[PDB]
Amino acid sequence: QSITAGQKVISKHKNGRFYQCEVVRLTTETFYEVNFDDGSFSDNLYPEDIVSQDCLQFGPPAEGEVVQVRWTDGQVYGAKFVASHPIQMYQVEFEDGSQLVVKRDDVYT
Amino acid sequence: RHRKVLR
Repeated sequence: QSITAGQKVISKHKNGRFYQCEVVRLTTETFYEVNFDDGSFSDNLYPEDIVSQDCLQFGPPAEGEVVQVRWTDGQVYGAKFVASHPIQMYQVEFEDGSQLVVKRDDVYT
Repeated sequence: RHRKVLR
């Protein structure tokens, strides 16, 4: 059913193909969901991208909180705090020795 | 809402 470290699994390598992977490590890692004032959203945001208050030091904003967010072009947009998504991530390793931190079962089993 | 890839 569910995964632990040392386990063989199948997940995508950076070359774009699926390979055997051994999960070397498990980390919980949190993302932020926001409501951009342009009617779009994002839930794959790192806490550091909320520039209006320190969330990496004090925790998520209040829900519905007005917030400033550095988008992936490093430019700062107005949003509105939706939610904080605590996800279990999986660091795997391939035979060439590469390694990627990953989600689902984006590590199939 | 939409997913967001702009810029």
